[PDB]
Amino acid sequence: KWWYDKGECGAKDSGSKEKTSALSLSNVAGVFYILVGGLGLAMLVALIE
Amino acid sequence: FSKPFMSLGISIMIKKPQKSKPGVFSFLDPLAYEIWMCIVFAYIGVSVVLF
Repeated sequence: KWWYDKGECGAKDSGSKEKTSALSLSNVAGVFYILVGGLGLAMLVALIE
Repeated sequence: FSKPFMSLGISIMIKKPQKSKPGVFSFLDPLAYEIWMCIVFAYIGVSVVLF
């Protein structure tokens, strides 16, 4: 009564789950980084060859 | 009192959500509306690299 019922925290994170939240750029920024690194590597290799 | 003619009880009233789905705006939902511009910019940049 005085801890679980009186409290303000519902102990069920099973109903009303995570709604549609789009893909962040944090999963995409590291891919952009290796893209730019491969571009610069290819530029320098083409210049020295 | 007489016999009850109409039975009733306690019910739940909600906002009654409809199928409010937009059109062309629903297509560019899942990734972003701003990562695609960087994708097209990297596309034209890699084409500049190839040319």
